[PDB]
Amino acid sequence: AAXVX
Amino acid sequence: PQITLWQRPLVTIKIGGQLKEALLDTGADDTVLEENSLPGRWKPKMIGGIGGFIKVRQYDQILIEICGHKAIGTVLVGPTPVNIIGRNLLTQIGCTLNF
Amino acid sequence: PQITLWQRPLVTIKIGGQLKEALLDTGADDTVLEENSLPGRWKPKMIGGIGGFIKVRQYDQILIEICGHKAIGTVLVGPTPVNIIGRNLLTQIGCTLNF
Repeated sequence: AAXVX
Repeated sequence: PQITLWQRPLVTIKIGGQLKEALLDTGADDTVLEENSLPGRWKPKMIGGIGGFIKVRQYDQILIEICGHKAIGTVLVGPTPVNIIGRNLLTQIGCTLNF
Repeated sequence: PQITLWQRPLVTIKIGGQLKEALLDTGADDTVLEENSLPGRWKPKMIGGIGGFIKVRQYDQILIEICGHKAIGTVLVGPTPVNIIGRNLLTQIGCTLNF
């Protein structure tokens, strides 16, 4: 699984 | 093309007659788009990220045009702050990281 | 080098005398590493991702060796499932996306 900020 | 990372790598996607912007995410195994009106059957599913797990709906055999490049694959719809193009799709369009 | 996306883009990092593996994440504005023992002062901060917001500690002027490439920057430490190398760092090592 998956994007920071 | 070639994208440098000074700004977020945002690109135009066309999914089910709609135009959207999505982030090319090498940090994502999958492609998760925000709630959009997509036709077909979908199953319940859960994906984790940095604050937790969100439940999404999986749609298979979905056609997408990423920056004019067509690809078919799995697309997850749910409560994401951004439309994310993940690894399942990046491979289809021959996208690589260089340094 | 050139990384294709059939498998996660994992790379060796050396931070504060420790060796770790990190994911090159184009979908991340910042670099967030899991709790590791890092010296210096840090401030409280919060980052969002797909399930929410986690509080982290920011460390500035941190030296890191990403796949032998040295860079200095902001590094966030907290409860992340993976060590993430984000945009602040990727730019330093001249990393781009090609397709």
